[PDB]
Amino acid sequence: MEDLNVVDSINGAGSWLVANQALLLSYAVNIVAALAIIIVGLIIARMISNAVNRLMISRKIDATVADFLSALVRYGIIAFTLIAALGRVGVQTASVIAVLGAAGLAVGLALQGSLSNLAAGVLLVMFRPFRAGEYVDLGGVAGTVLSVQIFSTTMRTADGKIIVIPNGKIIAGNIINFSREPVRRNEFIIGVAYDSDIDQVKQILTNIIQSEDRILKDREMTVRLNELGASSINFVVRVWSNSGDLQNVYWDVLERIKREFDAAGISFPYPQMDVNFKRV
Amino acid sequence: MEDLNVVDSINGAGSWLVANQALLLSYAVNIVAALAIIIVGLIIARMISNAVNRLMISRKIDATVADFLSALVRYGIIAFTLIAALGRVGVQTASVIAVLGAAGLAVGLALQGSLSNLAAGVLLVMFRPFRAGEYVDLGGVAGTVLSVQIFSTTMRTADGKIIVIPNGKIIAGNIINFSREPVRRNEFIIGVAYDSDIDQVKQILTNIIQSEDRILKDREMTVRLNELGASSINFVVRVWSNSGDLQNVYWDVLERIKREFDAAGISFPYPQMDVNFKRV
Amino acid sequence: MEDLNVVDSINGAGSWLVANQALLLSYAVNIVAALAIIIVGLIIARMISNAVNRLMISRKIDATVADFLSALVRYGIIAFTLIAALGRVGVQTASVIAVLGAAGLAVGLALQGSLSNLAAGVLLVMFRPFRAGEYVDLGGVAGTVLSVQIFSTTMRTADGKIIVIPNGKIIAGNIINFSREPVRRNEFIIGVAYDSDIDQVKQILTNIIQSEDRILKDREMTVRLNELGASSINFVVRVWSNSGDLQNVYWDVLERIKREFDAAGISFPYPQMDVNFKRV
Amino acid sequence: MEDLNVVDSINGAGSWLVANQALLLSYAVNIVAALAIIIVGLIIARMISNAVNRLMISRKIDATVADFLSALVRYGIIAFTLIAALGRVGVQTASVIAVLGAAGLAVGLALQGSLSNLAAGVLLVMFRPFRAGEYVDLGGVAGTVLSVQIFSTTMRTADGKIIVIPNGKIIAGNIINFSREPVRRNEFIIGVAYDSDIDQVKQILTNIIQSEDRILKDREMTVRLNELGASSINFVVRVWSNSGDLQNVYWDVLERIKREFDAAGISFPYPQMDVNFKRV
Amino acid sequence: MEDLNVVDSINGAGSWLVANQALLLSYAVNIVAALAIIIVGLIIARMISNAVNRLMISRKIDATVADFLSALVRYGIIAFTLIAALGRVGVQTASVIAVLGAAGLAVGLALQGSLSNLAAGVLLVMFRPFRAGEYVDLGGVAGTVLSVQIFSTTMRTADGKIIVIPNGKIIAGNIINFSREPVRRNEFIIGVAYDSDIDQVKQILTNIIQSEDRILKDREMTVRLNELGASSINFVVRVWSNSGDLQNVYWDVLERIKREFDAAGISFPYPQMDVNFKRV
Amino acid sequence: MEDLNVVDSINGAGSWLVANQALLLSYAVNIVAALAIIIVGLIIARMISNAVNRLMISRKIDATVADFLSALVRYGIIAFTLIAALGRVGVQTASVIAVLGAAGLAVGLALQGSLSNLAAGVLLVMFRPFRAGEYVDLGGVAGTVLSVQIFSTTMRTADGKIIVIPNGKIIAGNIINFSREPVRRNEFIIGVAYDSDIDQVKQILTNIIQSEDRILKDREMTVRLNELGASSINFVVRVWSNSGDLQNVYWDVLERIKREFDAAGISFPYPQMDVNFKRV
Amino acid sequence: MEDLNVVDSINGAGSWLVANQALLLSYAVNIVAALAIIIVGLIIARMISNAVNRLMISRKIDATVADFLSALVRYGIIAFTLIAALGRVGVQTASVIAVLGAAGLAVGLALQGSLSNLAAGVLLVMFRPFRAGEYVDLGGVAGTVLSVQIFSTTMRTADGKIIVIPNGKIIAGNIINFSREPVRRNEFIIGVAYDSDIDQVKQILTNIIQSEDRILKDREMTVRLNELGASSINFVVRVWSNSGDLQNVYWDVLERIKREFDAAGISFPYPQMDVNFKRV
Repeated sequence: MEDLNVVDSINGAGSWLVANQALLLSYAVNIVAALAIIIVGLIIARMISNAVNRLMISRKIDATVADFLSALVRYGIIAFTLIAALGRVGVQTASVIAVLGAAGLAVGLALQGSLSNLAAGVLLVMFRPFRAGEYVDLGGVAGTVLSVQIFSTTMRTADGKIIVIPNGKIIAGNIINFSREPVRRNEFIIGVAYDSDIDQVKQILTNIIQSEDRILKDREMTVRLNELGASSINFVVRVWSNSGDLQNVYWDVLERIKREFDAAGISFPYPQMDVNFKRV
Repeated sequence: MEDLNVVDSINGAGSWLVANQALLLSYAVNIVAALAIIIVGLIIARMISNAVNRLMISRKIDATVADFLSALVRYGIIAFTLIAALGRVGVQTASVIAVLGAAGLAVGLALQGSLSNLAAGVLLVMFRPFRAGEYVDLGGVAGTVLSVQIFSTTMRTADGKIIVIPNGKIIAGNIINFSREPVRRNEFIIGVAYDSDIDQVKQILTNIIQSEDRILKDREMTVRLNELGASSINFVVRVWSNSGDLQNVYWDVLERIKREFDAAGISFPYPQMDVNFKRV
Repeated sequence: MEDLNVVDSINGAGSWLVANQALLLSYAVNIVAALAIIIVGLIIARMISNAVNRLMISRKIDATVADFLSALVRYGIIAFTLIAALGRVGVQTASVIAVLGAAGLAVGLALQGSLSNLAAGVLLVMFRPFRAGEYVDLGGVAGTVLSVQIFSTTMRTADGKIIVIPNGKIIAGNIINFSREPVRRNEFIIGVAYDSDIDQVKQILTNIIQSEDRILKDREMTVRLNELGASSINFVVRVWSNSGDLQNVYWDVLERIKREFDAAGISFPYPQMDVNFKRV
Repeated sequence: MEDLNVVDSINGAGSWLVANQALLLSYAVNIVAALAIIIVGLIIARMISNAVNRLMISRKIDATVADFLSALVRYGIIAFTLIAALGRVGVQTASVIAVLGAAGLAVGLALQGSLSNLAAGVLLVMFRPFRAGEYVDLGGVAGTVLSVQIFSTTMRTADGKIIVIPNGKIIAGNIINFSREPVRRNEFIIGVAYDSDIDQVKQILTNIIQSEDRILKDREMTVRLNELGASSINFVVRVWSNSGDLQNVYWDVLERIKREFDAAGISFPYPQMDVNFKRV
Repeated sequence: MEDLNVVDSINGAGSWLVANQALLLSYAVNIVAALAIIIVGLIIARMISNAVNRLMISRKIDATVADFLSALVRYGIIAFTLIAALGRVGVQTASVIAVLGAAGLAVGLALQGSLSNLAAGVLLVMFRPFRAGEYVDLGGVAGTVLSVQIFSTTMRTADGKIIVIPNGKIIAGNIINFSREPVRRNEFIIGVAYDSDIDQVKQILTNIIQSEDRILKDREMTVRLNELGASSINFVVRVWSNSGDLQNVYWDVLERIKREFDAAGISFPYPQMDVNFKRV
Repeated sequence: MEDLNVVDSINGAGSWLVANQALLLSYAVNIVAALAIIIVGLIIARMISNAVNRLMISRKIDATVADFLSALVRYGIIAFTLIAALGRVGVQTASVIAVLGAAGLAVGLALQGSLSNLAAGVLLVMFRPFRAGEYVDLGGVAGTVLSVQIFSTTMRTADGKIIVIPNGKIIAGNIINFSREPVRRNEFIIGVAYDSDIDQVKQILTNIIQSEDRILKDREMTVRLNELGASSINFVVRVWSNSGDLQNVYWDVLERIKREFDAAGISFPYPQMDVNFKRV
Repeated sequence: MEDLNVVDSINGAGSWLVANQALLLSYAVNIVAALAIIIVGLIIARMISNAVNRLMISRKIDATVADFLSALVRYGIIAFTLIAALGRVGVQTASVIAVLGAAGLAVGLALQGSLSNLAAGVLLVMFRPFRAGEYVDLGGVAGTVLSVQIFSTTMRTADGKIIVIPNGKIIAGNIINFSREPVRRNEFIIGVAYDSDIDQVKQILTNIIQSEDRILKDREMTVRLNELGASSINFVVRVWSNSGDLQNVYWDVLERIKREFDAAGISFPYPQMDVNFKRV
């Protein structure tokens, strides 16, 4: 062979070229493939890193982070190409794979919580437990909805204050809808002197509630002496009425009661402390 | 060989074609297989991405998310095909596998909590601890059930307000059924002047409870002086009666008591503060 | 060879059939094995998906979920067969393996909590800390046991209300048994005027407890002035008696005491507020 | 060759038997080895599944769970044998490995908490912070030990009520030993009229504590006016004495004090509310 | 061959050189490649470890940690090169890979929480729920924003005190914006003698609110007797007005009220305790 | 060949021995190596399982757990040897590896918490924030140190009660050292009649603190009227003094004050409730 | 061949040496390489285990743990060498790798929390939110900084007590700086008789604040009647002034006020309880 007398000495006279052509050429094929892969990945990364910016800038963005992210991802893709080259030549990169995988796991964990809100949003969207037009509470947070979307929900307070809350939080909690039900019960409590007649007061109260229309006479209308306290005996009342008027009626009756009790001669006592007196 | 004098020079005269036909053809078989795999996966992904939409739109859906998800999954399947190609040509994609696996782990973690509710629902369904017709409490949340399903349960409040709660939450908590048991005990407490006779009051109370039918005379009927306070000595009473009438009887007895005590001459005192008086 | 002049042209005249028969046949063996595996797995999955239903329907089930689960698992098994085929032809499915493994991890995490209750149940069963016939508390939840099983335990309340609680929860908590011990101590507190004689009261109390049989005279019977308050001086008492009668005796003594104190001339004072008086 | 003219046609006349005997026989060796492995594993699993029962039934067990577990583990071992067979023939089972590994991870997580108690038990055993004969508190749970073992510890309450608590819980908490120390301090508080002489009271108290033997005169004996309140001025006292008698002495001194103060003419006042009076 | 008679004895006369040239040379190629890789990685690490410092020192830094980190990362890169060498010679380093991967996982977990704040910052930035110029509360922390960035946010307190809070914390919480809404409601409560006329007071209050301009007459203006207390009957009032003036008006009205009530003859009573008097 | 006419028939006359000697012998080498590995591992495990006991029994141990652990680890090592054998013959044990790895992960998780205390101990040891001779608090747990070691720390209470707390717990918490600082401030509060002269009292207090030596006149000595209270006006005082005498001086001054105030004619009032009186 | 007639019988006459020289020599090369690796690793571990001690002892250390750690790490490195040997001979050690990796994961988890403090320290160092010279609070822990470093931070209390807190804890919390801002607002509250003139008091207060210089007349100076209270009507005041003098001025004004009010004839009332009197 011309291999090892022109470009090399006659090393053992053991001409390797024709004997091991495939072997010696395997390295070369590996090498060429590698470098080609490299350059193509490079140009691709450049193009794409600018292209994503091209597409995103139309949408709402910030420039600094846009640039930072595009450049960083570009660099990472590059790294990918590199490891592939190393693998082709026959180097052990499993360690590199391991470390980068650990990094991916760590970042996934870091963002997990945020991601959960995404999940929550999707879920509630398909389920539609409540809608923006509706008025509800999400647990300690009452007020009307304004909008609901990607990661957070937007609702207004009775005072008007706007509040925002993440989706992941709310789904975990319990939920209450008032809009979905038209009618609701109402409750009242009263306290009076022990002497006073329970029957008189009872029928009085009755006459009042009779007087009202908005009440649901169909539905029950309970009036009892609930329980006994230390200062006053305490009555309870129950009614049903449409959600819309619930508050108003709630106020109205109370005024009525006050007027009617004084007319009746009844009284609501003050805290009563009894004493025994001795001089010393 | 005709290999390296027509399409190539006489490179070492070492005709490789017949010598390494299998070797040189291995690349080609890899290549063709790869590209074929690619295109088939592509058309499949297209078809399926539209087909899932076809099937789902019949069901309740939102268009934006439907499109988003279908397109995204389509793209992902595509990616799968790509990596397979790279593998056939003989590139090291283990890093890619690692990163995508980390991503899958992260997303699974993010949605884990939601998924738990699914599990809870299935479990309770087969176990059937409670049923929609029944009235129960799930811990701080009393009211009647309305429905129970995929991830959440629906029940009504005594006031009527509708509430919803995730399944995963409830299973963790303790559970209480009232429907399942027909009868329940009841309790009462009373407070009186120290002077008053305990025997008189005792037999009085007794006579009352005797008077009632709904009480379970079979079952015990305890009446004791529970303990002594700072203002009044305090009695306790116990009874049993069917769940349905429990509340009513509870009210009835109290009225009786009030009437009977005044007849007896007994009195419930007010808070009593004793004093010693000196002028200065 | 007849290979490449009948079914093919004379491509390099390099007849491959006899030269590479094993090689060219390897693909075929792979292929046939694959498809065979496929079909067998398919029929198996069909049979088994119906068979599990056959077996389970005898037991308590719901039809919708039964069908859903059987079909889903059927489909999954199918998928298994598919990947095996792909592997035989020589495709890289490690990515698929990775993603499905991530999914399995996620679901395991989701159900982990529920599973913990299983573990708890098994544990308590072999340990037998308490038994259904017995009466205990599990921390804030007192009442008698009714039954204990797979994931949850069932006990009754003193009021009769039935309650259910998951096994995983209880094992974590502390546990208290009353049935296992026959006898228990009891405690009492008293408050009196500062003027009153401690020795008189002491011997009185003593005489009372002497009067009782159910008390364990063998065991200690402590009677001290525990400590001094702002309104009265406060005594304490201790006794021992069998669990069964514990409550009754507890009540009995108190009645005795009241009677005996008035006979003694002692008194339990009311809250005493001293004053100094000046006119302005 | 006799291969492909007797049992087969003259397919390409390319007699494969002698040419590829090793190759064609490799399949067979794989196959035979596989099936043999299968059957042996089967019989082994049967024997062992019954053998474990044989051994365990001697110990405390429940039959249902014993059977369930033995059968389940038997089945699992079987599955192992199966996958090995599949591997020998040359099928890709890595997916199966992955899923079963995910399952193992999930179950380990589920039982982790329980297992922690095991760890705790071992630890405390070698460390021996406290012993069964001793009396201690583990944080909110005071009472004497009864026994300590595998996963839980057993102690008695002062009232006698038996309580059980898991080992994992306690090790986490703080721990307090009374037995290990023979002597302890004691504290007292007092409140008196502002007018009264502090020196008189001081020396009085002193004389008392002098009177006692059980007190450790060697150790300090502090007596100060701790601080000033709104109703009275408040004294503090400190002493040391052996654990055993600690309670008794604590009571004794108090009686002494009461007697001695009345003799002294001192008094403990009641809550004093001053007033200004005007008529309207 | 000249192999084993010059440099070695005639070991079995089985000249290995020409027979196994490729085999024996494989080791050598491995070896040379390895060492070359080593040295290049070394020089690279040196250069880069200094280069990063060169670049970072321009930015705000601390020298000690800068040096520490640069040196440590340098060393780690070195380690990478080493394992690659070991792999080429044909040693099993999978254990090393495993341990270092476990370490990476641990560190990722340790820093996860901090990293979460990064995520939060990015998210809020693109979402822009609130802006620095605006005044808001983040839950228990009210005050005006100053700046928001990488991991933390900076806002000022009403008192002026500067406060800082991590981003990860806030995103989790609920959020409230006042700037975004121009107008808000306001509330008031009042308490008066039971005797006093509700109509008189009502119209008075009305006249006041009429008097004000800043109030939104368009919007509702509620005036009711909210509920009844133990000492005074209690009124409520509601209004709407721009955020900017909200506080001022809130104060103004109150002054008005005080003046007007005394003019009216109304009075706000003090806590009223009723008594019954007996001498003993 | 003599292979298949003596010990076998003339199967295809295709004598395999000389043709495939290496192949057929590979199995044998695998087999012999395997069994040898087995037996050696066995004897090793026996020896070592007894040897560890030999070494440990000298140290403090319990016999039951010693035996249990030694036997269990012995068995596990055995298992290792087994899997290696299976691997040599050419069986797929990756599943076994997976399951045992899952088990190791689970146990590591279970013991993690305990292990954390180890870490804490090491850390504090090198850091030496506090030392046994010193007196400190670790958050809600004040008292003097006794000893600190492997997993827990030991300190004494002021009352003398011994307490133990795990290391992992404390490091998490905040830490407070009193020994490390020689001097500390002190605070006092007072309340008096509004009429009384602030200047007189001020100079009085001043004269007192002047009277004391132990006070650090160098350091500030603040005396102000902190705030005006409800029943009385309230003064504050500040001083500095060595830790050792801090308590004593704190008491001393108070006595002084009491004496001096009565001399001054000042008084500390009682809670003052004003009234308005009307007969009905 | 001389192989199997001198050192062995004529086994099948199938001389293996020259036929399979490479094969039979492969074992040997594996073996020699292995043992060499072993011994070198051993000597290295010895040297290094002593060398680390040599280097560390200069720094602050404890001997027992130093020795323990050095020996343990030495042993572990040894183990590494061992597994490599086993791998070369061709044994399956993947199980060993798995278990040791699980152990590494467990230990990383155990120390994770501690490590987090490291991260926190680094972060705060580069960010420099606060500096040692400055005075701040970290949430419930106010006092001046002393030093900040590796894992913990050191600050002094107003009382002087030294406190230490881990870095990981603080970063999580919210942070407050007083040093960074020069000026701060101040607040005051007052309560007076309802009769008293608001205008008089208002202008009085005004005159006072006018009197002061340190106040920022530029900045607002609010004086309103905040709200009407129960026993008294309650005023509020606001001011701004430099941090340094904030406390002093805060005290000064109060003294002024007291003096000026008595001069004005105003009074701060005591709690006023009204009564109604009847004899029985």
